[PDB]
Amino acid sequence: MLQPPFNIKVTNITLTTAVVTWQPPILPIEGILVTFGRKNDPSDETTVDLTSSITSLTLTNLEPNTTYEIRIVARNGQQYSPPVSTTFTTGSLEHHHHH
Amino acid sequence: MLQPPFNIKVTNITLTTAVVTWQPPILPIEGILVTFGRKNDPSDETTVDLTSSITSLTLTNLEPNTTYEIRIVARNGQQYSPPVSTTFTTGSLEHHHHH
Amino acid sequence: MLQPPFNIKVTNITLTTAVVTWQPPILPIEGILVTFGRKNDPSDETTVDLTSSITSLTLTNLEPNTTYEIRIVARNGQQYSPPVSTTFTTGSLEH
Amino acid sequence: LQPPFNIKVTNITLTTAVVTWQPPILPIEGILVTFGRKNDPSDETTVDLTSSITSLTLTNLEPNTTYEIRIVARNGQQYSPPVSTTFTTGSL
Amino acid sequence: LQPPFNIKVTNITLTTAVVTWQPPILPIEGILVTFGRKNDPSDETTVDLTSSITSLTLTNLEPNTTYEIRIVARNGQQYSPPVSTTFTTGSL
Amino acid sequence: MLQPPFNIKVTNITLTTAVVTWQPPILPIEGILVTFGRKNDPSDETTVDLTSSITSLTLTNLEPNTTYEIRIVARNGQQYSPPVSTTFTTGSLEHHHHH
Amino acid sequence: MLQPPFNIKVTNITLTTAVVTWQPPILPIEGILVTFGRKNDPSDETTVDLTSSITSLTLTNLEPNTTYEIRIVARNGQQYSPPVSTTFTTGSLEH
Amino acid sequence: MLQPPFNIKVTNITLTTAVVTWQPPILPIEGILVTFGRKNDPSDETTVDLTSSITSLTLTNLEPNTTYEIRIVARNGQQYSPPVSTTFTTGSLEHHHHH
Amino acid sequence: LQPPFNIKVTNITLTTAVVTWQPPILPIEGILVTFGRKNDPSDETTVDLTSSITSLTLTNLEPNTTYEIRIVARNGQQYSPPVSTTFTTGSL
Repeated sequence: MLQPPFNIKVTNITLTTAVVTWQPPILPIEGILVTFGRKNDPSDETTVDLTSSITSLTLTNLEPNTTYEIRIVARNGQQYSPPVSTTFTTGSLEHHHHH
Repeated sequence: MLQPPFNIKVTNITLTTAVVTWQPPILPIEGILVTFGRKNDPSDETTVDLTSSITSLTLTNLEPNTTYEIRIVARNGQQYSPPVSTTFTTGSLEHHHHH
Repeated sequence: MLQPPFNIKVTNITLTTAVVTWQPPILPIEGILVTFGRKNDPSDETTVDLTSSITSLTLTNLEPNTTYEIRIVARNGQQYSPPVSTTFTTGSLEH
Repeated sequence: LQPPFNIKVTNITLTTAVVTWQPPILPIEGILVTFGRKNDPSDETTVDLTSSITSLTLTNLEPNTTYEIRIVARNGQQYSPPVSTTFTTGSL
Repeated sequence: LQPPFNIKVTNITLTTAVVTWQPPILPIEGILVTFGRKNDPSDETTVDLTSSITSLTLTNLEPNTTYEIRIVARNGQQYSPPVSTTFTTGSL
Repeated sequence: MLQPPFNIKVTNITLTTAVVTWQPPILPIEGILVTFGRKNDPSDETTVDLTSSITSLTLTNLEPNTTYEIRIVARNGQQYSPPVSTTFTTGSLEHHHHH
Repeated sequence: MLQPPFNIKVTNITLTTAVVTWQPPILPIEGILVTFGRKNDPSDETTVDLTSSITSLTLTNLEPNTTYEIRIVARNGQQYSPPVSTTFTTGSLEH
Repeated sequence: MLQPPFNIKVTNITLTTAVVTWQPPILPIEGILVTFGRKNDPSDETTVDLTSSITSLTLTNLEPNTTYEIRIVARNGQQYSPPVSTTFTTGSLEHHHHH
Repeated sequence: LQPPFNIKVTNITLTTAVVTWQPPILPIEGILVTFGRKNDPSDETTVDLTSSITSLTLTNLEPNTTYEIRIVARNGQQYSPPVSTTFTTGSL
């Protein structure tokens, strides 16, 4: 099997954003595929294709006090490695909205 | 990137069996991966790892009047080539069964 | 102690080609190991792991007028049936 | 059709750089980020991202070298004029 | 309960012989092998083996003598009919 | 003091079978005990009781790329000679299993 | 005759990753040899020489569902403590 | 010249311990050299030679409120790549000690 | 003075057994190993070894018999309390 990305980390979690970083495999690979979206929600899922030379992404437009799930895969040609993933929840509001 | 196998051809289709045969990519390779199952079910899938000197497989124990898909990919080093695929449907029961 | 395959037949033998066919075991199994290579050479062997849903293979790139042996072993869990064999010889060059 | 702006490059090291940019001001179908040696039009790597992404960490760059980043916003077939910046990696 | 088949006595010399057999179609918890001079009931020996063993080499046989080998499969209580073969050792 | 069997030799090793052969001690004995199984394992051990007439066995149902230990003991009356043993490893696969 | 390390623990085991941790010897030493490789393979082994000021390593690029062994030896002058061991197994592939 | 290791990152800093983790250069290499010690003393230095498949070290027995520097270099053939380095300072004693 | 620990009796057969142990936390100038039938004081043998030896194989044991093994560390004059384990040989 193709070696996967490892040590995935979601940092600087705010109300609507998050910083995702990971470590690519030891072997040369042609791409990385980062997939994210609401955890308990299949449909909502965005996928990004990157050169293995990118090790971090900052996400915005996330919804508050919501649980997300990120999945990262290495790609070499058309062979894909098992994913490496994690879940995280965005911060929430303690004071209420308008009127 | 890696050149894929080609000229996939399903032959001698009956009620429960099919003959699959293809051509390995011209460049030397470490293996050929054949995947098959109901086109109607990503779960129902089997993938075999063959030498490149095997160019044909006879599939038995297939369900009558069912539609199947075959994916054939080549692998070398740590790369899979894109797949060459095709679909076919098994023969059917003209006259009816027993009692 | 594990159900074996049987009735291995080799047909349509040409100069460098051969069709191999067999009968899956009576009891269900998880896989089937098919090994082949020159009979003379204990170090030539090539093995592929298949399922019982596959009962035939076409071998190519063989050498002319050579004797090959095929061995099939069925596997289930960590159990392996006693090997079943047969040998055949590819055709010879005319000129 | 506008592009991003305020493109900042940071934590520049011998071989890596954090690229950040402020999204335009129009619901767009993402952007394209291209980077490569500035003194070499042959070396160009492109990535296609949705609007939601505002930063990337670039690696495998060469020391004491000048790189150029061109970001373009797309909407199917309508590309905005590119925004660009150039920076140089740390030196020995 | 199916017995072994294709019993074969190979590499026969003046005092030794190789015995091999193909295990049954159905799994078996064990096998009993018996051998001795065909024309003699007193001289007869048997060994119980695991079905995973498929060949055995006999030594110290008498020259130019005919021997019979019987093999039976078992599952503790159930046995199968025997499978037999006979052979003769070299003479000079 | 009861001379043990000797010159034990494992030959014809394959993915799942192996041939074992030896020589009985010089003086007659009541039986020969051949015990075999995975080396790194106590639960897995098969003992077979032979007549000193037998000098070889062909073992099947061996796991691929696995290390095995074989011990042979001579028994006369209630006495047992120290065992003579050897180790070997079955051949291994180069192509993968299926899915 | 030389003080040994101990309490080797392996945590955060993934498909190809593993965190190894240990306790340096009671008496001071000059170095610590940490060896690792597949347990099955006596010829796989990889060794690094560390100091007692380091008590943990993260191994990567391992193979899935495989059993590895770690051995640690403390050295001082030309003396080497008796090896301390532990084994662990990387996770298995789902699909 | 040789591409250096990158994304050096010190983490989990306490009074006496620190976690160091980095990314090996993409090209195959024979080794990674990690050097650490008080930034305040070129004499106080330790250099370990690691496989490139080790991407993290936990340093213990560090002095409280001290500033340290880490240099990570890659070596291949008979070349060392330039170093990737960073500094950090251990935590400190808030309340006072014993008597 | 700390004794060895984790005494383990491995590969037990009809007449042999493998004995291994993990040397102490503190260095020791030597080790004394004793073994013999558990229910018998007359039958008992001891060997003095260098602490660098960690395993030993016993042969000529009696079948289906229980044995006890004691190990003690020393520094010429000081010894440590013993560490013990017992095992039984195969039977048939």
